[PDB]
Amino acid sequence: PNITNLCPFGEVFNATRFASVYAWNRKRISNCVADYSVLYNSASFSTFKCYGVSPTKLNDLCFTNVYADSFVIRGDEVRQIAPGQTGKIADYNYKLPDDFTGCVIAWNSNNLDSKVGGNYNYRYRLFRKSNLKPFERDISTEIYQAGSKPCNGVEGFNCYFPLQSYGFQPTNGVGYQPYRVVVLSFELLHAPATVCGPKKS
Amino acid sequence: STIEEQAKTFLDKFNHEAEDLFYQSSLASWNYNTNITEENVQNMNNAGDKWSAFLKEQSTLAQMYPLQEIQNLTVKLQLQALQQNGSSVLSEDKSKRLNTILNTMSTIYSTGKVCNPDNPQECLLLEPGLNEIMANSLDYNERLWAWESWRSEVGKQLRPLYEEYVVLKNEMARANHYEDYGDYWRGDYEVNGVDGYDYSRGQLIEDVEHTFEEIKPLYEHLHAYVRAKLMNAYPSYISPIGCLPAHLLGDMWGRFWTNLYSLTVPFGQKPNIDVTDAMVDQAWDAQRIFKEAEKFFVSVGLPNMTQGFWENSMLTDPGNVQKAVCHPTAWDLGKGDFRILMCTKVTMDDFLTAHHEMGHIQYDMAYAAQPFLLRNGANEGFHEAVGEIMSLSAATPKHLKSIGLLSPDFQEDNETEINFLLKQALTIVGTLPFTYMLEKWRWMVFKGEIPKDQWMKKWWEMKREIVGVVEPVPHDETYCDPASLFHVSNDYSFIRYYTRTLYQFQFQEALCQAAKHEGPLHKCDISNSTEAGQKLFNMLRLGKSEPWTLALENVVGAKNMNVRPLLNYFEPLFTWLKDQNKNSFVGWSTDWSPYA
Ligand SMILES: *[C@@H]1O[C@H](CO)[C@@H](O[C@@H]2O[C@H](CO)[C@@H](O[C@@H]3O[C@H](CO)[C@@H](O)[C@H](O)[C@@H]3O)[C@H](O)[C@H]2NC(C)=O)[C@H](O)[C@H]1NC(C)=O
Ligand SMILES: *[C@@H]1O[C@H](CO)[C@@H](O[C@@H]2O[C@H](CO)[C@@H](O)[C@H](O)[C@H]2NC(C)=O)[C@H](O)[C@H]1NC(C)=O
Ligand SMILES: *[C@@H]1O[C@H](CO)[C@@H](O[C@@H]2O[C@H](CO)[C@@H](O)[C@H](O)[C@H]2NC(C)=O)[C@H](O)[C@H]1NC(C)=O
Ligand SMILES: *[C@@H]1O[C@H](CO)[C@@H](O[C@@H]2O[C@H](CO)[C@@H](O)[C@H](O)[C@H]2NC(C)=O)[C@H](O)[C@H]1NC(C)=O
Ligand SMILES: *[C@@H]1O[C@H](CO)[C@@H](O)[C@H](O)[C@H]1NC(C)=O
Ligand SMILES: *[C@@H]1O[C@H](CO)[C@@H](O)[C@H](O)[C@H]1NC(C)=O
Ligand SMILES: *[C@@H]1O[C@H](CO)[C@@H](O)[C@H](O)[C@H]1NC(C)=O
Repeated sequence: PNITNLCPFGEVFNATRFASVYAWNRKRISNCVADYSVLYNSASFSTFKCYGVSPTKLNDLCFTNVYADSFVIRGDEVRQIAPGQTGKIADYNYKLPDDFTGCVIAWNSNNLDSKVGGNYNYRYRLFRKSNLKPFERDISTEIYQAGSKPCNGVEGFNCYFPLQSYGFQPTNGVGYQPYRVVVLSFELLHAPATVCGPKKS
Repeated sequence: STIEEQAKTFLDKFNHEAEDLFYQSSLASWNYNTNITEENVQNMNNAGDKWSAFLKEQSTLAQMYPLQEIQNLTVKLQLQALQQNGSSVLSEDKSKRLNTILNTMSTIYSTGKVCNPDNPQECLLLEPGLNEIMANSLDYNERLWAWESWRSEVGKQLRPLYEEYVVLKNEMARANHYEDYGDYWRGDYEVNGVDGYDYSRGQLIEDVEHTFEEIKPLYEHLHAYVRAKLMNAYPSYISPIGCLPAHLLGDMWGRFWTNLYSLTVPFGQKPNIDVTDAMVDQAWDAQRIFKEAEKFFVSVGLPNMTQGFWENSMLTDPGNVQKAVCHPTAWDLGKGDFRILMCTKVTMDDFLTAHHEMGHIQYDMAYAAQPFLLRNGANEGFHEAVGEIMSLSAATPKHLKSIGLLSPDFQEDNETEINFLLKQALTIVGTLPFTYMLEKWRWMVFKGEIPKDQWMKKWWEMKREIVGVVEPVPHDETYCDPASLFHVSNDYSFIRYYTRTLYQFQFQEALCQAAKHEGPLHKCDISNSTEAGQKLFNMLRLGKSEPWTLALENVVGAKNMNVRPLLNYFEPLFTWLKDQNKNSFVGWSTDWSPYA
């Protein structure tokens, strides 16, 4: 063994542009050797929480595929991304199952996303009829209804647009600074395992 | 789904989009204030009205929800703020006239000028000058001249403007389901929610003079002592029976008696406490002052302040053409942004002002988690009291010696303590009767108890028993004396300053009790006590979410506003004054006048 076909983590953590939270990007990783030590041994990550397995032991066992979900949220909303949590993000945008196994990484990106006049590209859902199922993505832009009369399109009294934008500014304090979040999930279907670390020698 | 869910959805939609617009308006205001230029003027306006242009529609939309069926107290309280018709209830042709009359009144007050008749080509303004003449001078004739001139060239044209202003504002008051404008002002001290904590608007009237009567024995002795000292200063001008005139106090309106400290110093052989030269010797800059003002709050237990406050705040000395108006302020721009603005210098006064603004910033940071419409103090009197507590507690000799400014071998004695106590009393307790009398007169004039003719005589007769001030020269009906005041011509409520003192003293007494201190209250300190910090934080974090009666239950043990801590603070001074004026008699005669 010579350790080849490295998994492309650079294309995920160092992507030029990220997607909105209501349209989070999902990437499938398989059939490659992955090195999580280079990720864990980095001081650039503000939050690194592993639930299913301990980070050090992760280099031994291996699965049949991995899924990376990437998006951008606010600073105060990182705590909502965890099993058994509630909130706007955890209900209408991104929900994790209670039996989740994997890891969550979140780092500040104030110097990139924020703009002097205000960055309004990122959006999120504010209203929804019912809570989301785990790993379910909803991108519909139907006009919301809260009252009793049905509204034909245009916003009325109780008819609001379900999507609202973010107002990132250079000077907002750590509470409101943008944060980039990547969630790694390991899935272990009946197919033979293919994604695990180098045979050290 | 009832209307209660619709209200929640509407509020959730509203506050999210209100936050950004408010932040933009605050940013524009800060940009103008830090950098005074024409280019940065219109921008403020271009934001300002727009913010208002957004606040009106949401106020218009908060009427289809019938706020009598909503059961959640928080939601109802949050919605009550939006349902304020304000001046929109008046007709447009009257609203424009009201705006015009306020603008012209403000301009007239701000453009006062007096020329000495010998030199009619050089008038002075209320800026340093005439005010300096009235404050720092020793001459009866020129003081009387300045007083009469200012009340005769500003107090004459304001009578019809104020006459129309009163009736127009009163019609607005009936338009807003109030029988008087006094009720509109007193509405902030009103709660009708939790049982046992209810407080009505009318109760404040009976509650003010109930707690004012206990202060009269303390005020009478001060009046007698000041009158005796003025007699020993001014010969054959102040009778020992009557009360002192208006223009000898040391201020244009007599709001404060600080300027009189030079004449009425008890025994000035020993020097006063000053460490400014010590600060200069140790080479203290603005950073050192603002870091020593932060270590105190850290030691108490309050959280450390965020990064970026040191980067964005204009701490000191704009310097060149980059000018700035730097009345000391603490700015809460929203979205987790806090700043300060000051032209700091190396002086103990700037040290105390820095502590005051630091307390303001801490209180602002305390309730950042509340919704947008609940980010304020419980009432208008809590914020300044919280600010002034730190100033009171950061000037004791023990705290000064702890940070090593005073000499470690300093011994205090009778006279310096008594002198400092009297110096503080000349400012704190010497202004309560003036505020009480002014607010009482304004309440009655809005209620219409005194008719139009009974204006200038009722004011001056009441001032005699309430305050103890006589007429220098009579005014019959053609003057408007109260109009020559900032808080009377600019439409500002004046009852805040009366409650601020009692609130601050109650808070200080409660903290010192729960800080394990022994001795007189005025020497107490709240440093290195984490339980006191926790006790204060438990109330600071509430914001406007709870009634102020409940807020006055975690710091102190009684919801009512009493005066016992005030009397307990000035106990040594009172017991010295008891034996001080053993030959004179306390109290004044209301009939003696300088002219007749
Ligand atoms: C995303 O891009 C950043 C920036 O390049 C990557 O961080 C950087 O990664 C390189 C190598 O991957 C590190 O270089 C190191 O240099 C020292 C000598 O100075 C050498 O001894 C090490 O073995 C290593 O080669 C570099 O320190 C590191 N950080 C910075 C600030 O450049 C990052 O790895 C990329 N993301 C992913 C998932 O790879
Ligand atoms: C009014 O509504 C608010 C928000 O729905 C309620 O606040 C909740 O209070 C409970 C009390 O323990 C907390 O556990 C929740 O976290 C709070 N927020 C939410 C979203 O539920 C408040 O209690 C309500 N007031 C009432 C019912 O009197
Ligand atoms: C604020 O002004 C509105 C507009 O007039 C008032 O709403 C009216 O109130 C009267 C009686 O109070 C009703 O007969 C009307 O049907 C109401 N009209 C609308 C469009 O609601 C409101 O009462 C005023 N006071 C508030 C909101 O406190
Ligand atoms: C706020 O104050 C706290 C308490 O002093 C700071 O925490 C420590 O501060 C010292 C010196 O300021 C540092 O040497 C330590 O490394 C800090 N420890 C930790 C865990 O932070 C804190 O850094 C201060 N924060 C700011 C922004 O000034
Ligand atoms: C193994 O990989 C290294 C990587 O630098 C390469 O130099 C070497 O030639 C490779 N050898 C074999 C047998 O694949
Ligand atoms: C102040 O405003 C003027 C007007 O545009 C501008 O030229 C100058 O750069 C500003 N100064 C600062 C420090 O922002
Ligand atoms: C302080 O007061 C006490 C009691 O009157 C007196 O005995 C003492 O001499 C006084 N000390 C000074 C320095 O005045």
